[PDB]
Amino acid sequence: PQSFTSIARIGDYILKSPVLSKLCVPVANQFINLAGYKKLGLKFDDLIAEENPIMQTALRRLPEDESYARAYRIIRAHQTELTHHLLPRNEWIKAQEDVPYLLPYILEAEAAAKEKDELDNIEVSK
Amino acid sequence: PQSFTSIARIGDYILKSPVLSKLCVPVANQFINLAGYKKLGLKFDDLIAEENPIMQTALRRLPEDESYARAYRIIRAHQTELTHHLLPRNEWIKAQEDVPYLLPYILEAEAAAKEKDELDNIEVSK
Amino acid sequence: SFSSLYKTFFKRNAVFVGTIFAGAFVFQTVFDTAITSWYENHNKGKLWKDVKARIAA
Amino acid sequence: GPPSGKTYMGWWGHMGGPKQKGITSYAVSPYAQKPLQGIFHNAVFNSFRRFKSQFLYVLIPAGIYWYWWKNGNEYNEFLYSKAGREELERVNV
Amino acid sequence: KSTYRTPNFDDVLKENNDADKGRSYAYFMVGAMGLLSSAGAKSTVETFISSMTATADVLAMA
Amino acid sequence: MAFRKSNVYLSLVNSYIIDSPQPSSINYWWNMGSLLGLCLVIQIVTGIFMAMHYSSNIELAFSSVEHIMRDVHNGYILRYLHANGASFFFMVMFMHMAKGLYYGSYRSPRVTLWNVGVIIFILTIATAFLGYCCVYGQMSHWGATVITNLFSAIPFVGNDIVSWLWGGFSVSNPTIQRFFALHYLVPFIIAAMVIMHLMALHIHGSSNPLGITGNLDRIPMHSYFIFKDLVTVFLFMLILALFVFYSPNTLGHPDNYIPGNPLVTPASIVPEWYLLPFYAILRSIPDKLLGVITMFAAILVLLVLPFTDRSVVRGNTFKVLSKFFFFIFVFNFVLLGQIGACHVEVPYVLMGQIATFIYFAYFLIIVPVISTIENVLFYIGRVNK
Amino acid sequence: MAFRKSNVYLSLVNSYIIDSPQPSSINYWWNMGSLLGLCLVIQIVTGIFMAMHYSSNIELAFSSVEHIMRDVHNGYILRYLHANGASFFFMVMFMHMAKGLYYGSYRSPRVTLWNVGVIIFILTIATAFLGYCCVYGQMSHWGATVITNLFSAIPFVGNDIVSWLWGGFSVSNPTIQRFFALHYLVPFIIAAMVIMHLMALHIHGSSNPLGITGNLDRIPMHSYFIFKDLVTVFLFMLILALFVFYSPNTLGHPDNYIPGNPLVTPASIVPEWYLLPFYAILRSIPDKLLGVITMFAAILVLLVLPFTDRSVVRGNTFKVLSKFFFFIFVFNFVLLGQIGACHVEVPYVLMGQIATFIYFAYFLIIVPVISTIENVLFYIGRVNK
Amino acid sequence: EPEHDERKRLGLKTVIILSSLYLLSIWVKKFKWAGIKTRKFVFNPPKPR
Ligand code: HEM
Ligand code: HEM
Ligand code: HEM
Ligand code: HEM
Ligand SMILES: COc1c(O)c(C)c(C/C=C(/C)CC/C=C(\C)CC/C=C(\C)CC/C=C(\C)CC/C=C(\C)CCC=C(C)C)c(O)c1OC
Ligand SMILES: COc1c(O)c(C)c(C/C=C(\C)CC/C=C(\C)CC/C=C(\C)CC/C=C(\C)CC/C=C(\C)CCC=C(C)C)c(O)c1OC
Repeated sequence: PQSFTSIARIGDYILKSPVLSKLCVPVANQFINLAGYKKLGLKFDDLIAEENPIMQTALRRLPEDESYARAYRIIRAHQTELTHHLLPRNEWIKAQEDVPYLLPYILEAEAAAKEKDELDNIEVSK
Repeated sequence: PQSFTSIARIGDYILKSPVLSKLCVPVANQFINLAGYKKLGLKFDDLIAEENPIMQTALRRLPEDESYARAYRIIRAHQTELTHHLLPRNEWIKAQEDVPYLLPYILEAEAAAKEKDELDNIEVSK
Repeated sequence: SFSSLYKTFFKRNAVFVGTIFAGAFVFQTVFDTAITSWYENHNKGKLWKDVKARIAA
Repeated sequence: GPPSGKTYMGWWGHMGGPKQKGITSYAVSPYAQKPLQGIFHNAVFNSFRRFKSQFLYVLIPAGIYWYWWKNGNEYNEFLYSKAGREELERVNV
Repeated sequence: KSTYRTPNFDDVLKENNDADKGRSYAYFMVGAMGLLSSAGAKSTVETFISSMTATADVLAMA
Repeated sequence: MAFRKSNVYLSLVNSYIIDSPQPSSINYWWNMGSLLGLCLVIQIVTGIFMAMHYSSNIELAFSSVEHIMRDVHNGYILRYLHANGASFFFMVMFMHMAKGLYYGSYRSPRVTLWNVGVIIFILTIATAFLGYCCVYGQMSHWGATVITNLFSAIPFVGNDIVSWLWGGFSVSNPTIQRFFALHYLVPFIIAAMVIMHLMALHIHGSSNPLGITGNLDRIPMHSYFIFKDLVTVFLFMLILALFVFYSPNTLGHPDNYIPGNPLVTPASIVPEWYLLPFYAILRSIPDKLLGVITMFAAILVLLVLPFTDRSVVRGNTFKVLSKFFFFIFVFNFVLLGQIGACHVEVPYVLMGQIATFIYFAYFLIIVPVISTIENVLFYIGRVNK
Repeated sequence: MAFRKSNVYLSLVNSYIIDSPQPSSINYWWNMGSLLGLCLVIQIVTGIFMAMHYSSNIELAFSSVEHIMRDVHNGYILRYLHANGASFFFMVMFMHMAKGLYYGSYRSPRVTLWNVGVIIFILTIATAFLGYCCVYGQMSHWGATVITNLFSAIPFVGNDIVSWLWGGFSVSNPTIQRFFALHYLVPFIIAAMVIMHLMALHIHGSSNPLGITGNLDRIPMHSYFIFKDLVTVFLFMLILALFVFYSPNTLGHPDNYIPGNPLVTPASIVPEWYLLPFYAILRSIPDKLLGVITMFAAILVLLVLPFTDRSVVRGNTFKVLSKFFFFIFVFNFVLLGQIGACHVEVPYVLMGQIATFIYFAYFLIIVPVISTIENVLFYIGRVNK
Repeated sequence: EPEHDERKRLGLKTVIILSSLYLLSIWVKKFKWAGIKTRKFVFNPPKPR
C-alpha cells in the first residue's frame, strides 16, 4: 500500500548523503542476505503483490523475453518449497543478477495514475 | 410422453372405418370446442410441450414465415390471459385454420430417432 | 399549490421518510385511546369499575 | 467455476426463445393512466363470464360426494336407534 | 398498418395529465402504506421483546 | 457493473429476488410459495421465544404451557400464533401441491424439483407430530401410543425398534424429553431443503398456466411480483388474526386440555385435522403390517406421476375429461378426512375402503387411461382423412 | 460432460472439494480449516444426543448432568467429548487465525473473507459462554453474574438491559432456561456463516506460503489434499482420545463440581482458559464503562489490519524484523492469560496493564512503522544510486 | 380464560389496521401493473428474405 514513488523518494535521499549511505547500506545488504529469497531462485521484483490494477499494467507491458523467464523462476520456487528443501548453491541468485527489472514499469504506471487523479479534481482560477 | 407415431396409428384406424368415424369424430369436434384454446387465438400445434430433443429438432426445421407467425400467436395469448379476458370473437381461430402444421416435422424426426435405436441394438445373423 | 406541495414533502426522500415516521408516532397514540374508549362504552355496566361503584353507594 | 449442463431458460439478452421479427409493442406510463378503471363493470360482468364456464366442473363432483356422505350418515342414525336394532344384529355380526 | 400509428389508449388515460398533481396522489397512497406498516412493525417487536421481561409470578416476589 | 451484481453475496439476492425473469401470465396460485416461506419464519420465531419458558419433563410439560398462557407477558399470543400457524401451514401446503398437480408442474424438465418437495412434505408431517406430543394432553399421550406402536408390526426386530424409540417400556419421561429435542432440530433441516428446492427451480424457471414456453415474454421479479405477493401477505395475516383473537380453539380438540393420563383412555382417539386423511387410509386395511405400508405408500405414489401421465400437453387448462376427474380426487380427499374422525361402525368401514381405492386408482389407472383418450380426440378432430 | 458437473447438486460438491484448483506449495498450516469443520460437526452431534436427557430448570440442571454421567449408557463419553471438544475447538481456531496473520491472508483481495471470520469468532465465544452456564456449578453461576453485570455500565438504558437479560432481579430460573434455548440456536447461525466463509474464499482461492501468485501451478483438491487432510484428521482424534479417556478433567475447574449457590462466593472467579486473555484486558482499566468497551475493541482491532500494513510483499516469510515481532505478540497473548488466572496483587496489576498496551500497540504502531522501514531496506540494498 | 377481556380489545386494532393495509395494497399493485396490463402488440409479417 505504500507507493513505490514514496519508497524511491526516501531511498534516493539516503543514497546521496555520504554519511547516511555509509551505515544504512551495510545493514541493508545483511537484511537481504538473511531474507533468503535468493536461495529459492528468486529476485525481489518477483515477490511484489500483483493483484492491484497498477501492477497488472506493468506486467502487461513487460517485454516478452523477460516475462518468460519470470514464469520459470516462480514455478521453480513452488516446486522447491513443496519438497521443503533449498536450491543447490550454484543455482542461487547472485547479487549482480538481483536487479529491479520491473521497477521502471511500475514508476511510470504510477505517475500516470497520479496525474489522472489531479485532473479529475482540477479547479480553474476563475 | 406417448409418441405421435402411436397417436397417428390409432387415429387413422378410426378415420378409415366408416362405422367408427361417424360415432367418434362428432365427439372429438365437441371436445375441441369445449377446450377453448381457439378463443385465445392459438392452434393445437402451439400447445405441444417443447422441452425435449424431438420437438427442438422440429422447431429448428420450421420455415421462417411459419416460425415468425407462431411467435406472435404465443405472445398474444400470454397477454390476453394476463388480463383475465378472451379475444374479440372475430379474432378467434377458425376450424379451417386449425391445421397440423408442425406434425409432419415431428413424425420425420421421430422416425429417424427410432431407426437409430434399432441400429445400435443390431444383431448380425449367420 | 400542488407544485409547492411536491417540492416540500415528496422531492427529498429524507423528508418523505421523516414525515412518515412522525405520522406513525401520532397515529399510535391516538388510535389506542379511541379504541379503548369505544370498547369501554360498548360494555357499560359490566366492568369492574362500574361494579366497584355499586358496592360503595 | 466450471460451466454446467444445458438448460431450457437463459437470462436477459439470451433467454433462448425463437427469433422474433415483425412484432411491435406499445405502452403508456402508469403515472398518466387511471388505476381502478372499470372495476365496477368487471366485478359483475367478467365474474359472471368466468363463473359460468367453470362451475359445472366443480359442483357436479361436489354434489356427488355430498349426497353420498348424507345418505351414509342417515343410515348410521337408523341402526343405532330403537327402530333399527334388529338390522344392527345381522349387518354387524 | 404503419408502425407510426399508435393504438387507441383513450379509455385508460387521464383527461388532465398534471405532473405535480398526479405524483402527489400516488405518493400519498404509498405513504399511507408505509405509515401503517411502520406502526405494525413496532407492535410486533414490542410483543416479542416484552415476553422476555419478568413474569407475573416473579414480579410477585419483589 | 452494478454493485448488486458484482458483490458475492448481493449477486445471490439479485439472481433470486430482484432480476429473476418471470412469465408474465402467472396467476395468484403462484403466490403460495412465498406464503410458505412466511409460515416457516413465523413458526420458528414464535417457537424459540416460547422455548425460553418450556420444561420437557413429563411431570412439568403440561403445566409449563399454562405458565406460558397465564404468567408470560403476551404468552397466549405466542401460543395461539404457533398453534394456529401450524394449521395454516398445512392449508397453504395442501393447495401449493394442488396447483402443481392441476398445471402439470411435475413433468420432465422439473422432475427433480417435484421429488425434493415430497421430501419436504414428509419432514413437515413429522415436525408437527413431534410438537403435538410436547403438550402432553390426553390426545397428545394417547396419539403417541398408537403411532409408535405401529412399528411393532415389523416381522423381525420390530419390538426392539419401539423400545429404542420409547427409551423404556411405554410412553414416559424419556420419550417426551427426546421428542422436544427432535422438534427443535427438524425445522432447521427443513430450511436446508427449501434452499435445495429453490436451486432446482432456478434451472429452467417456473411454469405458466398456459402450459407452454414462457421464454418469449418475461418481466423481472422485483416491482411486479414483489408487490403482487404483498397482496396475499396482508390477506393471509388478516385471516390468521381472526382465528387468533376471535376463535383461537376452533381448530383444536378439547380433550387436549386434560393432562395426559396413561390409566384412563378417551372415548375417541384422533390426530390433528390435517393428518386425518392418512389416518383413514391406515384403518382401512384389516392388517397391521400392510396398514403401515399402505399409509406410507400414500405419500410415495406422488412420485409415479411423471411417468403415468401420457399427454403431450402440460396442464389441465384445455382438457375437459382431466378437469372433471381432478375435482373428483379433491373431494375424495375431504371425504377421507371425515371418515378418519368417525367411529368404526357399519357404513363408515365400507366407505373408507372405497375412498381408499379411488385414491390409488387416480394415479395408476385414471390418469394414464384418460390421457391416452384425449390424445386421440385432439388428432381426429382436425386431421381430415 | 460428466454427471458430476451437469447435476445441480453434485456441481456444488465438485466445485468445492473435488476439482478445486489448489496451489501446490501450501503446507500443513493450511489444514486447520478442515479440522474446524470436523470440530463443529462433533459438537453438534454430541450436544443433540445429550439434550435428550437434560433439564434446564435451575433446580434440576446440575443433577441432569450427573444423570448423564451415571445412568445414561456411554453417557460419560458424550459429556467428556463435548466438554473437551470445545477446548480443542478454540485451540485450532487460535492457530487458524495466527496462520493468516503470519502469511498476510487478510490483505487486499481477501478482506471480505477476513471480516466474516471475525464474526464467526464473536459467535463462537458467545456459544461457549452460554453452554458453560447450563451446567450450573459454582463457577458457571458466579461467572454469569460478573459477565452480565457489566452491561449495567451503559448510560441511561444500562440497568434495564440487565433486567431484560436476567428475566428477573438476579441470575435465576428464567436466566438458565433462557441460555439453554440460545445455546441450541447459535451453533446453527455459525453453520450458516461458515458457508458464507467458503463463498468468499472461492472468488480468488487460497494463498500460499511464498506470498506470490499461484496461478502458474495448480493441482486438484481430490486425491492430493483429501489424503493430506486425512493425516491431520487421524492425529486430531488421537490427541483428543488421550484427554477423554486418560485425563478428562485436566482442562477444567474443580469448583464446577459444587452445585451453584448464590450465597457463597467461590473465592477466585475465573472463566474457562480460552477466555482468560480477554478477561485480563477488561480488568486492566480502573473504570467499568471504559474497561468494558476495551474488551470488545480487542476483537474489533483485527479489522484495522488490512490498512496498517504498509508492505508491498504479502507475508512474513522473507521479512526479518516482522518475524521477530510476530512471536513477541504471540507470547504476549500467553502472558495475558496467566494474569487473568491470577489474583489482584502488587506486581500482577502493572504486568497486565503493560501487556495490554503491547497488544494494541502491535496493530497501530509496530506494524505500520516496521513495514515502512523494511520497504526502504529492500530498495537501497540493491539499487546503485 | 383470564385474558378474555384484553384479547378481544387487541383483536379490534389488529383487524382494522390489517383490513386497511390489504385494501391499500390492491391499489399499489394496480398502479405498478398499469403499464403491463394496458399493452398492445401488432404483427406485420416480414417480407421473404
Ligand atoms: C415449506 C415448503 C415449501 C416451500 C417454502 C416452497 C417454495 C416454493 C416456491 C417459492 C416456489 C416458486 C414460486 C411458486 O411456484 O409458488 C415453489 C415452486 C414449486 N414447488 Fe414448492 N415449496 C414448498 C413445498 C413444496 C411441496 C410439498 C411440493 C410438492 C409436493 C412442492 C412443489 C413445487 C413445484 C412443482 C413447484 C414449481 C411449480 C411451478 O412453478 O409451476 N413444493 N415452491
Ligand atoms: C415447521 C416448523 C414447526 C411446526 C410445524 C411446529 C408445530 C408445532 C405444533 C403443531 C405444536 C402443538 C401446539 C399445540 O397443539 O398447541 C407445537 C408445539 C410447540 N413447539 Fe413447534 N413447530 C415448529 C417449529 C418449532 C421450533 C423451531 C420450536 C423451538 C425452537 C418450536 C417449539 C415448540 C414448543 C415449545 C411447543 C410447546 C407446546 C406449545 O407451546 O403449544 N416449534 N409445534
Ligand atoms: C468454524 C470456524 C471456521 C471454519 C470452519 C473455517 C474454514 C476455513 C477453511 C476450510 C479455509 C480454507 C482452508 C485453509 O485455509 O486452511 C479457511 C481459510 C481462511 N480462513 Fe477460516 N474458518 C473458520 C474461522 C475463521 C476465523 C475465526 C478466521 C479469522 C479471524 C478465518 C479466516 C480465514 C482466512 C483469512 C482464510 C484464508 C487463508 C489463506 O487461504 O491463506 N477463518 N477457513
Ligand atoms: C459449536 C458448538 C458448541 C459449542 C462450542 C458448545 C460448547 C459447550 C460447552 C463449553 C459446554 C460446557 C460443558 C462443560 O463444561 O462440561 C456445553 C454444554 C452443553 N451443551 Fe454445548 N456447545 C455446542 C453445541 C451444542 C449443541 C448444538 C447442543 C444441543 C443441541 C449443545 C448442548 C449442550 C448441553 C446439553 C450441555 C450441558 C452440559 C454438559 O452436557 O456438559 N451444545 N456446550
Ligand atoms: C476437505 O474438504 C472439506 C470438507 O470436506 C468439509 C466437510 C469442510 C467443512 C465445511 C463445512 C461447510 C462444514 C459442514 C458442516 C456444517 C455446516 C454443519 C454440520 C451439521 C450437522 C452435523 C447437523 C447434522 C445433525 C444430525 C443428523 C442430528 C443427529 C440426530 C439424529 C440422527 C437423531 C436420531 C434419529 C431418530 C429418528 C431417533 C471443509 O472445510 C473442507 O475443506 C475445504
Ligand atoms: C424468491 O422467491 C421467494 C422464495 O423462493 C421464497 C422461499 C420466499 C419466502 C421465504 C423466504 C425468502 C425465507 C426462507 C426461509 C428460511 C430459509 C427459514 C430460515 C429461518 C429464519 C430466517 C429465521 C431465523 C430467526 C432467528 C435465528 C431469530 C431467533 C430469535 C432471536 C435470536 C432473538 C433472541 C435474542 C436475544 C438477545 C436473547 C419468498 O418470499 C420469495 O419471494 C421473494
